[PDB]
Amino acid sequence: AVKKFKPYTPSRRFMTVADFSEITKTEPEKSLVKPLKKTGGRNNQGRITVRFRGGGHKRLYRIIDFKRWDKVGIPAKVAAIEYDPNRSARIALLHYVDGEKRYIIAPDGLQVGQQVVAGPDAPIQVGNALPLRFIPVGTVVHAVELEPKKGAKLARAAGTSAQIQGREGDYVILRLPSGELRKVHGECYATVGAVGNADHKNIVLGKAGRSRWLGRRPHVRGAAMNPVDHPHGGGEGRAPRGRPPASPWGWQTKGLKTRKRRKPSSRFIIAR
Amino acid sequence: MKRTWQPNRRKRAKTHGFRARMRTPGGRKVLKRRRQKGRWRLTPAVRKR
RNA sequence: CGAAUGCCGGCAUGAGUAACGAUAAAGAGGGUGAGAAUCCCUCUCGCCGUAAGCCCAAGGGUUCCUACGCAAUGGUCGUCAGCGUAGGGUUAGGCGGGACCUAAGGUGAAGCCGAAAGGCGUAGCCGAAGGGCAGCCGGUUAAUAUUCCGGCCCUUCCCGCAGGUGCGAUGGGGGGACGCUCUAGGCUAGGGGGACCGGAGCCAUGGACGAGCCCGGCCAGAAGCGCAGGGUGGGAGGUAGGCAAAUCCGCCUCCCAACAAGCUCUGCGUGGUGGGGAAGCCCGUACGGGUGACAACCCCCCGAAGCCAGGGAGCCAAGAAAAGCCUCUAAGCACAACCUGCGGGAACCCGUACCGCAAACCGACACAGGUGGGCGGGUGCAAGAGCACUCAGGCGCGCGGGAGAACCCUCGCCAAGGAACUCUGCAAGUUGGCCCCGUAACUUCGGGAGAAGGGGUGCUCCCUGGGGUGAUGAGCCCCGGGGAGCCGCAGUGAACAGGCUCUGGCGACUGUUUACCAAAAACACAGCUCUCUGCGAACUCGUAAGAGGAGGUAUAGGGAGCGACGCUUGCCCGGUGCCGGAAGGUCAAGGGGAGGGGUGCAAGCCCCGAACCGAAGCCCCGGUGAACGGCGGCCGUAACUAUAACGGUCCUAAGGUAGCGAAAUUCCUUGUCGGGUAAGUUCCGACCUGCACGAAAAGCGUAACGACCGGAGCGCUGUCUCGGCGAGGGACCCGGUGAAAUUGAACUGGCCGUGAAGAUGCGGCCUACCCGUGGCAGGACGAAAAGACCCCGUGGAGCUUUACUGCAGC
RNA sequence: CGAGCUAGCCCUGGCCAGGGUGAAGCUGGGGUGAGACCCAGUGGAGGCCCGAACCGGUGGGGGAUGCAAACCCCUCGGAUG
RNA sequence: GUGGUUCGUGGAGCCAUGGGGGAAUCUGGGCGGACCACCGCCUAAGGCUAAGUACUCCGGGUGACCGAUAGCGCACCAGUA
RNA sequence: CGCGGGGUGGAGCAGCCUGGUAGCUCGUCGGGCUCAUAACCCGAAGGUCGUCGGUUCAAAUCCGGCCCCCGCAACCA
RNA sequence: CCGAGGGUAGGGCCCGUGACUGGGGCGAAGUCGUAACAAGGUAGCUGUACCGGAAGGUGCGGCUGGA
RNA sequence: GUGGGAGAGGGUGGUGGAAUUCCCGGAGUAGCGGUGAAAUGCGCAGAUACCGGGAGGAACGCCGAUGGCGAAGGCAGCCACCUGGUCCACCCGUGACGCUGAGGCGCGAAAGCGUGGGGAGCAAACCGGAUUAGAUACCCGGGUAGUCCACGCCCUAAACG
Ligand SMILES: NC[C@@H]1O[C@H](O[C@H]2[C@@H](O)[C@H](O[C@@H]3[C@@H](O)[C@H](N)C[C@H](N)[C@H]3O[C@H]3O[C@H](CO)[C@@H](O)[C@H](O)[C@H]3N)O[C@@H]2CO)[C@H](N)[C@@H](O)[C@@H]1O
Ligand SMILES: [Mg+2]
Ligand SMILES: [Mg+2]
Ligand SMILES: [Mg+2]
Ligand SMILES: [Mg+2]
Ligand SMILES: [Mg+2]
Ligand SMILES: [Mg+2]
Ligand SMILES: [Mg+2]
Ligand SMILES: [Mg+2]
Ligand SMILES: [Mg+2]
Ligand SMILES: [Mg+2]
Ligand SMILES: [Mg+2]
Ligand SMILES: [Mg+2]
Ligand SMILES: [Mg+2]
Ligand SMILES: [Mg+2]
Ligand SMILES: [Mg+2]
Ligand SMILES: [Mg+2]
Ligand SMILES: [Mg+2]
Ligand SMILES: [Mg+2]
Ligand SMILES: [Mg+2]
Ligand SMILES: [Mg+2]
Ligand SMILES: [Mg+2]
Ligand SMILES: [Mg+2]
Ligand SMILES: [Mg+2]
Ligand SMILES: [Mg+2]
Ligand SMILES: [Mg+2]
Ligand SMILES: [Mg+2]
Ligand SMILES: [Mg+2]
Ligand SMILES: [Mg+2]
Ligand SMILES: [Mg+2]
Ligand SMILES: [Mg+2]
Ligand SMILES: [Mg+2]
Ligand SMILES: [Mg+2]
Ligand SMILES: [Mg+2]
Ligand SMILES: [Mg+2]
Ligand SMILES: [Mg+2]
Ligand SMILES: [Mg+2]
Ligand SMILES: [Mg+2]
Ligand SMILES: [Mg+2]
Ligand SMILES: [Mg+2]
Ligand SMILES: [Mg+2]
Ligand SMILES: [Mg+2]
Ligand SMILES: [Mg+2]
Ligand SMILES: [Mg+2]
Ligand SMILES: [Mg+2]
Ligand SMILES: [Mg+2]
Ligand SMILES: [Mg+2]
Ligand SMILES: [Mg+2]
Ligand SMILES: [Mg+2]
Ligand SMILES: [Mg+2]
Ligand SMILES: [Mg+2]
Ligand SMILES: [Mg+2]
Ligand SMILES: [Mg+2]
Ligand SMILES: [Mg+2]
Ligand SMILES: [Mg+2]
Ligand SMILES: [Mg+2]
Ligand SMILES: [Mg+2]
Ligand SMILES: [Mg+2]
Ligand SMILES: [Mg+2]
Ligand SMILES: [Mg+2]
Ligand SMILES: [Mg+2]
Ligand SMILES: [Mg+2]
Ligand SMILES: [Mg+2]
Ligand SMILES: [Mg+2]
Ligand SMILES: [Mg+2]
Ligand SMILES: [Mg+2]
Ligand SMILES: [Mg+2]
Ligand SMILES: [Mg+2]
Ligand SMILES: [Mg+2]
Ligand SMILES: [Mg+2]
Ligand SMILES: [Mg+2]
Ligand SMILES: [Mg+2]
Ligand SMILES: [Mg+2]
Ligand SMILES: [Mg+2]
Ligand SMILES: [Mg+2]
Ligand SMILES: [Mg+2]
Ligand SMILES: [Mg+2]
Ligand SMILES: [Mg+2]
Ligand SMILES: [Mg+2]
Ligand SMILES: [Mg+2]
Ligand SMILES: [Mg+2]
Ligand SMILES: [Mg+2]
Ligand SMILES: [Mg+2]
Ligand SMILES: [Mg+2]
Ligand SMILES: [Mg+2]
Ligand SMILES: [Mg+2]
Ligand SMILES: [Mg+2]
Ligand SMILES: [Mg+2]
Ligand SMILES: [Mg+2]
Ligand SMILES: [Mg+2]
Ligand SMILES: [Mg+2]
Ligand SMILES: [Mg+2]
Ligand SMILES: [Mg+2]
Ligand SMILES: [Mg+2]
Ligand SMILES: [Mg+2]
Ligand SMILES: [Mg+2]
Ligand SMILES: [Mg+2]
Ligand SMILES: [Mg+2]
Ligand SMILES: [Mg+2]
Ligand SMILES: [Mg+2]
Ligand SMILES: [Mg+2]
Ligand SMILES: [Mg+2]
Ligand SMILES: [Mg+2]
Ligand SMILES: [Mg+2]
Ligand SMILES: [Mg+2]
Ligand SMILES: [Mg+2]
Ligand SMILES: [Mg+2]
Ligand SMILES: [Mg+2]
Ligand SMILES: [Mg+2]
Ligand SMILES: [Mg+2]
Ligand SMILES: [Mg+2]
Ligand SMILES: [Mg+2]
Ligand SMILES: [Mg+2]
Ligand SMILES: [Mg+2]
Ligand SMILES: [Mg+2]
Ligand SMILES: [Mg+2]
Ligand SMILES: [Mg+2]
Ligand SMILES: [Mg+2]
Ligand SMILES: [Mg+2]
Repeated sequence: AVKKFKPYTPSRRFMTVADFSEITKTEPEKSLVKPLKKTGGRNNQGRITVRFRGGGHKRLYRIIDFKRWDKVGIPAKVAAIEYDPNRSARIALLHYVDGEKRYIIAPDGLQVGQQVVAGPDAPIQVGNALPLRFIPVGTVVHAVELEPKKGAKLARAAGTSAQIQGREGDYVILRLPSGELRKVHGECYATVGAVGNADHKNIVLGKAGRSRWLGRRPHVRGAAMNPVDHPHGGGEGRAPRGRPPASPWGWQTKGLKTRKRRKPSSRFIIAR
Repeated sequence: MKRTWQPNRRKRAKTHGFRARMRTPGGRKVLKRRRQKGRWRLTPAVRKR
């Protein structure tokens, strides 16, 4: 989708909005299973650690279910599909037959009315979740766990997905939304299908405000400020850095790798 | 234009208050000295009810 | 003590000088008094009137109210006071806060961290204009009243009776409970009209005894209705979820409703009743009282931004928590308890005066400055919190009286020309509101557009089309259309209310910034690319613990640069950077010990110490420019000259491409050619010899957008020729109050010399009675600041790197 | 020792008269094989325009021992973000 | 790897100690300035212990100390205005 | 005016700093192949080294004086 | 009332001129090269695309007006 | 109409083997690539050649034709669904309903453009290495758009028989 606009105001011409057709007549969220008071704040205890944040629409947290072995075997019916301000993926709310309700990040396909479930059993269909081993090599899938019982963590962004590649001992090779081939443990669930609402990468914010709404204040270039507060700074009419591009704190930012070398997680990785 | 003193009872006891100064090691010393110097008033005289 | 722009105090000097804090304005009669322009009273005049009038909150803390007073405080006076002396004055179960709740955030047992001090920290506690919660209308006082009193209406506890029901938690659920813009229907506040009701009065000055003028025609008030409107399905089976349990909640499945029908829950009327009650007139106030009065308390229309409220519709940025409240069960208890009526009894603590866009708050002041929320009437102008006049209500801004010079501030007007003024139409004018004509290039189809340019605009009578409230009508209230006519110099007649255009530069645009000399071409900005980051992420703060990141996960997050959009971003990896290279060279501790040394009489003990094995790091080998960067010279050559498509040679890592080019870049330069002009170092278009453009420190453009920056026209004009007149506030004269910087002392003249090189002061001559006042500013190398440019001092800081030397960090 | 000025963020409340302009979506018609789409009517979108409060601080004058240690007058920017 | 000592690595002992190795009970251990021999001194890795010594808020004494711009900031209702 | 770089056969460049020895590419001349010209092949010629001085036995080469040439600086006022 | 025309303002077409500019046509014996016609010595021709003093070259696909 | 027939006609989904390139391991050395000849480059840091294992994309050998289908452009592994055309026979139904087709609408190789994905091989441009008097060419080693997918534009052609 992606709503468009006629130019009746510069900016609201290039501006592009999402299409909330996929939003089952829902909107008002569900008390109980979410929301919780969401403590918004751009800095830690005192100081500001991440810069340029703050401001932007008030938000309510939708406490989603990111570990599904909670209900192994208990099937549930997908009730609605709603908007979640805390993420890029739309989320689906679903009523188990157990009578319990919980939200799930909504996969592309999954339609309201559908029945979905989790566990070793589970049929390989959009929405169902199973330990990685029991999933057919090659099938795509989202909401992966990295270590058994620790909760989902990979491919949860709007319309992202990972594809299974092979098996190898108690591990199974994956291919993350980034292109890295990772070795994940067999016992990590991963609900099948891709995340959906993949038009998300196409929304043209539009104006200055639009960014402000999502809570992101203006970002000033180092080049603008002085030597006192950033490498690229001073002296006359602009300047060409004058040294290898660096961050406010001073480490190179055009090429310098960061992953800490001797990490134990190294051996389970294979790509880029 | 607007100036720098905008009186506020709450802020004043809340900041230069007595329990305020007792709470920290530096403030407790603030008291010591003032006590040791004589000062009729150890801390500002906030008021009302 | 004679000096330190010395320290403290005292007193001069300028000086009776400048000022006396808004240009909203005062004049008079009459009291009080030792003394009145300044106090009290009355009459007259002017200002505010989305306040300069009322009501809260913050702050203030006795300033409120009386009596008695002026020494000082008041920019004069002062009998006055916000002043001095004294006494009086603030009354709450319902207003506000607390014996209720929770948010950020504090604090903080459990724990975790840190040399100590201390740091983090789920529970819990605290935490308030946020949730919850029971009072309205009048009366009185010199000062308080939603507080006292009067009328009417409630809230909890506790104790009784009357009974109902398994009662029952700090625990489970339900609810509480939410965005923004736009709105529906019915109401009330508020307002207008009245031929109707009720009223002291009044016929003036030429007309008027008139449906005449003036004044006023309500307020609150339970149940009960009535009119709006909000909430809500009712059963029964099954039940593995809602961290023990639930009959509740959720989830299925069968019935009945789908309707607000029915319960409730508010608002509004109506309401037993309680109360208020104008003008004018008589009084005595520093003000209030009495009468008016058995006052009337009537009908239409306008109408909410408020109320019904958890109303609806649309949208993307997706919109607190806990408690009260209902419900559900548990340990327990069921002679308890809990629920419903009725009674009696009980109901603490703090705030209440007064100021409050200001003389009582923040500005050293009775300071033209600042200060959150609510009310803010009427007429007219299209509307409006706008504008002008005015209600109510409050002010005449705490020095005055004269005079009518220059000059200053502010303001009005102009002959003829009109930008000739000038850095520049800067300033000043012009235009101006509404309605209807009518609108170009260009364009990103929106725009440009209020383009430009025009006409209409007052009253009178006549005809005629709509609505709205009333019944399909009268009235009252809104929009109209036509047609005759009248008066002015002039009809948004007064106040509020664009000058327009062409063209280029710069930036997309709305936005942001140097509080207090810079609002921009700077910053930000959607968007573009590179790069890091697989999640105990990267990265940042902290010693750590921990936190942000983020309850996020590659369509995600950190950094960097460019800066919408269109067309596009060329060659150099030689150097510096980062990225990749399980080979080599070098490499510290350490491992290894050939070998040598010191002592011992010896075993020993104690030192050195070559091979060799030893990481990252550098060296080495490659990648890489939307990484740091860079992207030539000297000749020769075409059948007129001229020029060079061609060639030659040297050095490069490679030898700037497209596109732009006398530029925001051009030194020589007012380059040269064209346009505008009477004339154009500016402007605009060209040329290319680009001193010294050129591609993400982006290149060339672009509709639109601008308190940006040039150039040009038309319009208008005091900008100017070149001034003149007028107004007011000062200036001046008088009474009152009365400063300041500066000051070696002064009896402080011209030329011409001289002098440390710019003489009132020395020399010579000339001139010149003594002292004031208004004015002008040449001088006293005039005041102001130990010159901010400069140099000096082995003075100080801020900033940079391949300066040195450390440290964090890795 | 200070964030009662000032900068930024957090929680929580409050405020912006009255005019313009007319987006999408609707509804009807036209069109087609069905469409795209074109007209009306409705609708009330916008870092939309005019403009008070309010928030500013453009240009000029005055003020400069001031009313004021940032003032006043005229004028001008924005004003549903 | 550092501190303490006059000791700044110096031939650098001793006294303390974060790091790593890691004993012995008298024929056992440390020291006498690398180390070794000899000759000597001491008996670590647990603790307490008056006295002489420091100081002057308070009381007293005494001044080739001040005498109200001095002497404490304060002779005086001052750590006040 | 000041700083440093440079004048070499016809053209463009080496040659010095460690003095004795002028080298390269092109071009020019003679000869070949071709019908002929170019290409290609075979041979050959050409340099007071900007000039006036001396330094040494000996100067392109070292050192001073001028003649042009090129590039860099001309700041604070 | 209309009304010849006169003044104001904005549009539409055509005509002429303008520094310089863009390609063109034509011009007996100027320069550079050699694209095409013989297998033109890389078969050509083509549409498009990038590039180059010039002819032109190369890519992608097409055609016989070649093998 | 009824009843059949051939076909790379179309769309969408799904899949299969061959070879290349890279990755990892085995084993194995002193050269491999390439040309007219060579040079760049590739390799003792373990190349080339061989074996096993894994990723990824594109194109479908034999059938295959001088063949078929399509209105054209064009369509070629296999399977499935949706889909258009086209011929045959039977001579049953309609009953002149027929042809062309200005404009319009639609399709429309390739390259090219937009946004998003994908990227093995190839390959404009471009860097080198030869060739030449000179080579911005033909030849060789590199190599970016592009080539491929989705959707949207582009409407050209020796679109030819
Ligand atoms: N009409 C000629 C057009 O332009 C070009 O032709 C132009 C040039 O190519 C041509 O130049 C030729 C040249 O080819 C040849 N190699 C050299 C010759 N001297 C030139 O000749 C030209 O110049 C001379 C005088 O100078 C004239 O007299 C002569 O006619 C003229 N053609 O002169 C023409 C214009 O005069 C195209 N080649 C041709 O296809 C086209 O038709
Ligand atoms: Mg909650
Ligand atoms: Mg912190
Ligand atoms: Mg803290
Ligand atoms: Mg995008
Ligand atoms: Mg920025
Ligand atoms: Mg700066
Ligand atoms: Mg800083
Ligand atoms: Mg820096
Ligand atoms: Mg510069
Ligand atoms: Mg810089
Ligand atoms: Mg002296
Ligand atoms: Mg006087
Ligand atoms: Mg004087
Ligand atoms: Mg005077
Ligand atoms: Mg005076
Ligand atoms: Mg006054
Ligand atoms: Mg007092
Ligand atoms: Mg008195
Ligand atoms: Mg006085
Ligand atoms: Mg008196
Ligand atoms: Mg008083
Ligand atoms: Mg008093
Ligand atoms: Mg409390
Ligand atoms: Mg809390
Ligand atoms: Mg704490
Ligand atoms: Mg806590
Ligand atoms: Mg609490
Ligand atoms: Mg409260
Ligand atoms: Mg209350
Ligand atoms: Mg009162
Ligand atoms: Mg409960
Ligand atoms: Mg609850
Ligand atoms: Mg009103
Ligand atoms: Mg009369
Ligand atoms: Mg009532
Ligand atoms: Mg349970
Ligand atoms: Mg009365
Ligand atoms: Mg609602
Ligand atoms: Mg609680
Ligand atoms: Mg019960
Ligand atoms: Mg109590
Ligand atoms: Mg009061
Ligand atoms: Mg107010
Ligand atoms: Mg005063
Ligand atoms: Mg006053
Ligand atoms: Mg004031
Ligand atoms: Mg205000
Ligand atoms: Mg109006
Ligand atoms: Mg007004
Ligand atoms: Mg005149
Ligand atoms: Mg005139
Ligand atoms: Mg002039
Ligand atoms: Mg002049
Ligand atoms: Mg100008
Ligand atoms: Mg002007
Ligand atoms: Mg412009
Ligand atoms: Mg701008
Ligand atoms: Mg400033
Ligand atoms: Mg500001
Ligand atoms: Mg964390
Ligand atoms: Mg978080
Ligand atoms: Mg990013
Ligand atoms: Mg930039
Ligand atoms: Mg920039
Ligand atoms: Mg580039
Ligand atoms: Mg490099
Ligand atoms: Mg490089
Ligand atoms: Mg390299
Ligand atoms: Mg490296
Ligand atoms: Mg190494
Ligand atoms: Mg030029
Ligand atoms: Mg000229
Ligand atoms: Mg001229
Ligand atoms: Mg330049
Ligand atoms: Mg530039
Ligand atoms: Mg650049
Ligand atoms: Mg730019
Ligand atoms: Mg702006
Ligand atoms: Mg501005
Ligand atoms: Mg302009
Ligand atoms: Mg002019
Ligand atoms: Mg004129
Ligand atoms: Mg004048
Ligand atoms: Mg006057
Ligand atoms: Mg003299
Ligand atoms: Mg003299
Ligand atoms: Mg004398
Ligand atoms: Mg003067
Ligand atoms: Mg002076
Ligand atoms: Mg000085
Ligand atoms: Mg020195
Ligand atoms: Mg400092
Ligand atoms: Mg519409
Ligand atoms: Mg609107
Ligand atoms: Mg706006
Ligand atoms: Mg505005
Ligand atoms: Mg030491
Ligand atoms: Mg020892
Ligand atoms: Mg010893
Ligand atoms: Mg010894
Ligand atoms: Mg002791
Ligand atoms: Mg004495
Ligand atoms: Mg004395
Ligand atoms: Mg004293
Ligand atoms: Mg200077
Ligand atoms: Mg021409
Ligand atoms: Mg020729
Ligand atoms: Mg040829
Ligand atoms: Mg050819
Ligand atoms: Mg081609
Ligand atoms: Mg074909
Ligand atoms: Mg038949
Ligand atoms: Mg046809
Ligand atoms: Mg096509
Ligand atoms: Mg294509
Ligand atoms: Mg290749
Ligand atoms: Mg040749
Ligand atoms: Mg090639």
